[PDB]
Amino acid sequence: GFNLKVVLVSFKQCLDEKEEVLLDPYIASWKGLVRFLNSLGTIFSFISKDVVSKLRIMERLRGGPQSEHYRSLQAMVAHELSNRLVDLERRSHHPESGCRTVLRLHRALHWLQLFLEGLRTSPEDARTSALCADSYNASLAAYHPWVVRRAVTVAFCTLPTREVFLEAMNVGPPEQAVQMLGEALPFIQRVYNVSQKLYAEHSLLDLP
Ligand SMILES: CCCCCCCCCCCC(=O)OC[C@H](COP(=O)([O-])O)OC(=O)CCCCCCCCCCC
Repeated sequence: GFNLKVVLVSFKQCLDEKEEVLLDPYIASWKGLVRFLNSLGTIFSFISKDVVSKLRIMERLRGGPQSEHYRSLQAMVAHELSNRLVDLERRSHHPESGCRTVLRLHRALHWLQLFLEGLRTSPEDARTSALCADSYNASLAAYHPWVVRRAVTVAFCTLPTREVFLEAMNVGPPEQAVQMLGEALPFIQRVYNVSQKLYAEHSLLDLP
């Protein structure tokens, strides 16, 4: 009985009382997003492979000798920076740092949030190719080479309609799915904002 509503609302668990982003809950929530993306097939399932790999990087960090330093994004940043465990110019001495890894998860979260919000506010039976491509352009297209940008863009050229994506959320007919997103999306948005502010704060938005 998997449904997207539980996944989205689970993002509330990612922020504690002190507005810190907890990594374990964040990982769990992402696994739920990946399962939804996988259900879609084609381009979505393929791109989700990166997320899976990066989640496992974070799970290894969280299960290692410095585990508690990765309890929250806040703690991770303080640990890796103060101990110089993050490649600042190019990927070399710590190419899979928690900092640069979570950044890629965070960028992917941006794309997914825009896609979902785009679905929420689109007209019935809307084509979804434009929405997918624009959400991509506004999120992580800027980090891809031209030939990759072009390929992704065309990858969405023939996509199911808005209705299919909503019904895939398994929370009722389209209209109910739309209401659900209105209610649940705020939770992801909040986690994204704190994360974004954290990275902006330490000048980490362009880690290699
Ligand atoms: C609505 C959708 C929401 C989706 C949310 C999830 C989106 C995930 C974000 C995209 C993931 C991604 O860009 O990964 C790039 C990876 C990793 O690179 P890096 O970010 O670690 O530097 O680099 C690689 O993957 C390298 C291998 C690339 C092989 C591709 C072969 C096909 C090339 C054909 C184009 C010409």
